[PDB]
Amino acid sequence: MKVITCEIAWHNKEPVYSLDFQHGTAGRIHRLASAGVDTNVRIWKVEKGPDGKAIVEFLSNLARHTKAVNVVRFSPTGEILASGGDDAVILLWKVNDAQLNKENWTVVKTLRGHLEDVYDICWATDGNLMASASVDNTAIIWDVSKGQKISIFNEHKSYVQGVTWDPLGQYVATLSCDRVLRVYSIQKKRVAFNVSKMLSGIGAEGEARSYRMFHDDSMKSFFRRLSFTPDGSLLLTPAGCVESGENVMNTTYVFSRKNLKRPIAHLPCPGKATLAVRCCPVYFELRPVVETGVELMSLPYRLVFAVASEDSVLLYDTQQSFPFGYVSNIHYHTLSDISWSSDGAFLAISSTDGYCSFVTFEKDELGIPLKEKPVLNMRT
Amino acid sequence: GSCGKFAPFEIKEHMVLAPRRRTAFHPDLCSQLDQLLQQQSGEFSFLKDLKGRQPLRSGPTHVSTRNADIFNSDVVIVERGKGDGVPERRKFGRMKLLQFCENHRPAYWGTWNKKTALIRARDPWAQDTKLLDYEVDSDEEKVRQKLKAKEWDEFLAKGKRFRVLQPVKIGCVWAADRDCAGDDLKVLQQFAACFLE
Amino acid sequence: AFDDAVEERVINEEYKIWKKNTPFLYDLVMTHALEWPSLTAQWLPDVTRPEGKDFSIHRLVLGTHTSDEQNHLVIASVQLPNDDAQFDASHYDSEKGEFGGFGSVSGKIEIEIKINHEGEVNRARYMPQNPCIIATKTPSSDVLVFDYTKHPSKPDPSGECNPDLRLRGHQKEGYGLSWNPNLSGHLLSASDDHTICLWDISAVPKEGKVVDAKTIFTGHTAVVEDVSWHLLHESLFGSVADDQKLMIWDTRSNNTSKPSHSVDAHTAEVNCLSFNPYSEFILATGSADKTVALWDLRNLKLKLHSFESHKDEIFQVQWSPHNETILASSGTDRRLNVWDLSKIGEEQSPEDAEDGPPELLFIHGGHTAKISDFSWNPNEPWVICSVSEDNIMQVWQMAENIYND
Repeated sequence: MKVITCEIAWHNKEPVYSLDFQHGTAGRIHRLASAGVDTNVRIWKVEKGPDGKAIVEFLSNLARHTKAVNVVRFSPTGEILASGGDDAVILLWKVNDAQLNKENWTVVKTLRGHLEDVYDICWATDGNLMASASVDNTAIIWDVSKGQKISIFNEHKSYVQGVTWDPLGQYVATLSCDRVLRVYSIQKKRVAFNVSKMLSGIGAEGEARSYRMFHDDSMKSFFRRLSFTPDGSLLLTPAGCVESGENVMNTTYVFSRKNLKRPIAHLPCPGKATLAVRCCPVYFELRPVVETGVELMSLPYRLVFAVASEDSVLLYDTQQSFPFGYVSNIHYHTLSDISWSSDGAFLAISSTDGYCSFVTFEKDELGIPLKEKPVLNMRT
Repeated sequence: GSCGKFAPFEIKEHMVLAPRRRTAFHPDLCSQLDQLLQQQSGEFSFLKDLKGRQPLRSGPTHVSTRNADIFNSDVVIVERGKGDGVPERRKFGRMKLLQFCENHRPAYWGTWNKKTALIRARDPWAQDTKLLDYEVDSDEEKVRQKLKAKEWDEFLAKGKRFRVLQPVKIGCVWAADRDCAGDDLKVLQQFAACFLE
Repeated sequence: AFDDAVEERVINEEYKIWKKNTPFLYDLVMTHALEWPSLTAQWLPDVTRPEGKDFSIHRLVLGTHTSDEQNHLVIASVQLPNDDAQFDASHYDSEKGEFGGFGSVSGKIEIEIKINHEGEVNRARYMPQNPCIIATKTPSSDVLVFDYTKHPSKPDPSGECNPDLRLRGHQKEGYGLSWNPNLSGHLLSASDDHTICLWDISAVPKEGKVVDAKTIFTGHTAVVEDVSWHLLHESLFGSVADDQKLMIWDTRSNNTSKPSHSVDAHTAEVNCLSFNPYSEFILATGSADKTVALWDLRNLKLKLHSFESHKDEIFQVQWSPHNETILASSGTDRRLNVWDLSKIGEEQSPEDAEDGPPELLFIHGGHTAKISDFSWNPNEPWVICSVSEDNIMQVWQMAENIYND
């Protein structure tokens, strides 16, 4: 793998809060979108050079947002660009066929109904339903085609700093600042699972030791961006705390579909707290297996993902216990978001210092892709 | 300017040619010279005029090509640390280079501030004892950071406590790899997952 | 007998003490031992200044003098530190109290082009209008002309040279050779045949290989030791011969046997001459008198001055290109004397007059044999390259506090 840190500020040296690749791309060159405090959403063209170093070409600037833009997400088909910010309105952009722009984008829908800043957005697999988390203690589901609000979850007691949508279309997961993880049934439209506390083994002298799983306001990141696994089997939630002895350690919790009220395991991250989790959309063939009960889940394939903390990025896969990659100390301030490219050749990392970086992988470095992507057992 | 069957001289990318003339062109000069060549009048004494004016000199050859030397600096130097308090370099003069073919000891590249009154340019072999022992010399043989624009901005934000980042990347290390370094394997084992049953 | 042993011992002691005293008198000293002795030495006008480097690269034209081997015309490279890099606070030796240390900084001397040459290279000189064209004087009657771009960088596997031009005007070998700095292609040569030959190679066809003499001058009655064009006049040129005579010739004069001017310059053989670059009227001639005579072209009956600090014959005299009052002279006394004109006839303290005349500025005694030939660097002031008989080439520069002060 290679690391290319960009020495030129994309958003006038203002913090960059979000990143997302155009998932609809099927070739070798990719489209990337960045949101910043400069009230702009910038779309760039990313491709590898002859040597293998990533190169960024500026394509367009979208300045319709009035305040800082906190989240940018592409629809699964890559056709609709969702952008949310401090103005409590989510803009849906599309390519329409403004001097600085090589290509032009225009707003199709202005999703309204939030009262404060929008921090995270998650699309559904079909692309017709959207979910967003905001400062106003509510997570709102949206009819993308209708362009209207369909459901509001106000069970939160603080800011909602992350939302993920089940690829099997059964659950929607929200991570809030009240140290509480909530899982809502997509059909019942109510709270299905509530996960805040964790029993700490056996307490000393027979005590019932229970501690809060997630971090308090000391979190330096606005975001607690958890994510589902592309197959749906696992749910990865950052900003977690584990009390090994008398000290607390930052970690990312891993939950299974079988039971969502207790994690299978936790990936420990000594140092800073983990804030983002993003999965590679490519299913990989299993490595030559040294037979052990190490795998997080036992399926014929495996999935590579990345966990971004305040100052580091850890690169895990499904079957190994330890991460196969680690990068750190490439940015002078807290990281904000991570996004994989469609082919898995790129991992874009954004940080609040104003500069972004890329982690590039050469041909088949992450693994051997499956001949056919497995069919999903969607619930609906 | 091809002379005969020879191609003209090719000036390379970073070449400089010493000037062919050392005086501005005077048109009548040659004609006057011819007159002064025939007259043979002992009126003019050149050595007399030499002491009555300044000697005609010229400097080292410099580059004068159009758009020749144009550069950009993307770095600002920030110096931190007391250092050893070494004296001012300016008062030590030019660094002399003394290298000899027959010397096993490498070339000398350094200043020389020893002072004598007997080692003159008029007499190279003039000895100066009691200051230089005349025996064979070759018997046998804090921080100055160069910040970039991003690091300069971060330094202005933080101050002298700021230090440049040292990126730490660990390559792809798998459980199946056999020749992979064990140090990277243990550093990644520091992040090994912990399971709850 | 004892002569050789005593001379060797004295010369070795003198060289040892000179090397010991070198840091006080020089700012640059580069001693290099060549494969074979060089009878000629000339700085090329090229200086390559690689961007992002602390040094420049100069080039030298040299010859070889092999008793029974294959002779080569050599073009060599010398690395010299840039002026901006000569002030460097790298290390501070707390013991010697200097910003010194031997370190790893060293001047690089390497051979770039070797071309075959039949016989010894008596003198090699490049054409100013085209430094690719180099004329060489052989121990034969013919003068050779090479273009080092038209020859392989390494010598031929065997056999003699393939000269680009062969000029046949003389009957014997010679040592005086000079191009015309105002007329491209005009070459003057002097030989033991008591004559001077002028060639014009500016009209040679592409396939031409032999050029006959355009003009022959027969004024001298002895071995014509040296000839040199005037630096500003396309017609006048001077010559010095073994008949103690210096002759000023005009190419417009039809009498090819009587010079336009004749002067009894010296009391013995006159071996070299050179025109001052800054004065059209002044020139200098080195003789066997152990003297250098200064001549004004407006008054040829009177010798302007005599430099008399040499201890033996003088074979080369060249002016400094960066200072009109600075002159240099080398000879068989293993010394290179540097003279200042602006100090002629100055009052001198009793012990300073012990060293020599006031006009004497510097003495280079780092050579243990006869200085075959030296040359001033046209790009770096006060840098002189001198090659001697014991295959020793020295590129040096005297200390700054000697000339600037």
